[PDB]
Amino acid sequence: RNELEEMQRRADQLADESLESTRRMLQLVEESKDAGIRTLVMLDEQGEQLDRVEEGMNHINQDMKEAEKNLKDLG
Amino acid sequence: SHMARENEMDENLEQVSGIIGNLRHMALDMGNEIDTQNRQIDRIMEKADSNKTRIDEANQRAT
Amino acid sequence: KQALSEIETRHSEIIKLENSIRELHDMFMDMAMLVESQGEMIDRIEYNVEHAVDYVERAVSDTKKAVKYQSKARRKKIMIIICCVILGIIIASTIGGI
Amino acid sequence: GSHMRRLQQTQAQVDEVVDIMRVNVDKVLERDQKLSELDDRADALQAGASQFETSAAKLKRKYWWKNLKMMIILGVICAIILIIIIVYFST
Ligand SMILES: NCC(=O)NCC(=O)NCC(=O)O
Ligand SMILES: NCC(=O)NCC(=O)NCC(=O)O
Repeated sequence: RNELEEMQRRADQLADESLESTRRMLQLVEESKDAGIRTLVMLDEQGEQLDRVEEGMNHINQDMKEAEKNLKDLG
Repeated sequence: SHMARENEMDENLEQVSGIIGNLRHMALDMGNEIDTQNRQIDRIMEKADSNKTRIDEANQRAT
Repeated sequence: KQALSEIETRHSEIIKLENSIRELHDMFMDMAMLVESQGEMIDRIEYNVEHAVDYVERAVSDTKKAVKYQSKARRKKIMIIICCVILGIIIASTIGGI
Repeated sequence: GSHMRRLQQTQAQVDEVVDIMRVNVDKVLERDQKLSELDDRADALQAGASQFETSAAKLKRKYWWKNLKMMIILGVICAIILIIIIVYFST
């Protein structure tokens, strides 16, 4: 029964190869989750940075509106 | 053994499925967020265009 | 021969899954890469603005002072003239006395 | 047997998340342009603010100076009026 032996040897071969790519998948997906969270946290920190930058233009706008008032009192 | 080999590669393949469940969830927020940050920057550049016009004008009136 | 035909079918697709997962892995890896790369470009924007705000804030107070001093010097210019009107009156009050 | 729906399900999920991330990179790719354009106006503002900064400090010194001269001149002219008011009143 070598006919079936080499047909069931290359069948227990496909067995490990599949559980191995299942080990590998599990990892690639794990990293994708880490790398994903890092991205989400960054956007959260940079989200605040832009929040600050917007307060900036607001402040600047109110001030330039004042320095406007002033330079009018200077002809 | 190999009957457990399957039983294991199926048990953790199960995880793959679930974590991919998270990934989608996440990618949806990661998008809806950048959809707001690209909205912010578009606005900020408008306010910051008003202020360079506000300053270029005032800075040339001092002369 | 039957059990084999149904395994070569699973194995075949289980890899179609893996190769499609790596693709999703990079989508997530390159994501964190671009967001980290833009993160520093934001620090300069924030920097230059928090400076631009500082500058304008200083510049605005100065103007406020400039108008104050002007309004001071304006009052004095008047006092002075008043005094000179007084002197002209004095000078004319002598020449007006032979 | 369910070991084929599981693949038709999990693979369905993945395709979807990848279809999502294609879009998400297009949104990040724009955030790079929108963001790169703002880095320019941020620098092209701290500059004009540092310029108007100096132009404001100048007008301040100019009128503090202008003010100073007045007080001095007032000082002398008021001293004069004083001298006079004294000689024609000191017996
Ligand atoms: N009101 C006076 C003022 O705002 N600053 C006075 C000052 O610190 N001047 C610095 C200098 O004389 O160089
Ligand atoms: N011009 C006001 C004056 O009487 N002296 C000028 C002066 O001391 N300036 C300095 C300051 O205002 O602190």
